[PDB]
Amino acid sequence: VLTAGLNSQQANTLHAFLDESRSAALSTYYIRQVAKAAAAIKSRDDLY
Amino acid sequence: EEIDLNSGSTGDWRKTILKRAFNIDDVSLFRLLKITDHDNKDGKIKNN
Repeated sequence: VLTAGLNSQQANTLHAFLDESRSAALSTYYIRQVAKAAAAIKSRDDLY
Repeated sequence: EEIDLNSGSTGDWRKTILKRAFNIDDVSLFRLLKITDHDNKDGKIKNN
């Protein structure tokens, strides 16, 4: 109900900011819980 | 599916999309309904 009050400019600022904030959490959850132990994935640059 | 369009109903996700597609709040969405349908007793409409 707050996203529905945005215009076209502030929505594209919102959805671009959420994708940058999801990726900091989806990557760090991948390394700790999802990534295999054989591939020594330690940081997000090792995830790239 | 019913969509509750009263001025003071925190409805489902379908009312939110009507606010995002039309760029209005709950209050102007109830008045948009009365411009459209004077014969509507409640706020609920069909999803036609």
